[PDB]
Amino acid sequence: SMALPKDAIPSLSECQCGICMEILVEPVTLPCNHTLCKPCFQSTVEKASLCCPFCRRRVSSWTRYHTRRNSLVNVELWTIIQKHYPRECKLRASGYQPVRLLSK
Ligand SMILES: [Zn+2]
Ligand SMILES: [Zn+2]
Repeated sequence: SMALPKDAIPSLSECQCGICMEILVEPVTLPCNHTLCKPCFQSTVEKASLCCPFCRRRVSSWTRYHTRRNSLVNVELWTIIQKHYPRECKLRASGYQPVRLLSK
């Protein structure tokens, strides 16, 4: 939801990808300000219909723009996640729903 105050410890639940529920890894923040982990971005966005999976904002030009500049990852957010949940980030780097409405 809102800005994390300076030096505040973020809750785990803010640091989880809202698509896959894993800790956010290499978070990608779309220009509508929704964020998802890079693996989810590749699956649910880059390789699907290039819309934000949260608000359906079109993100095809945004994706070309940043893929070309290798700047997909929100680096400041990624910094903060690894600072506060480093073990979670390591574990990930090691590898009932009535409403199924998000494609692959
Ligand atoms: Zn994810
Ligand atoms: Zn969005």
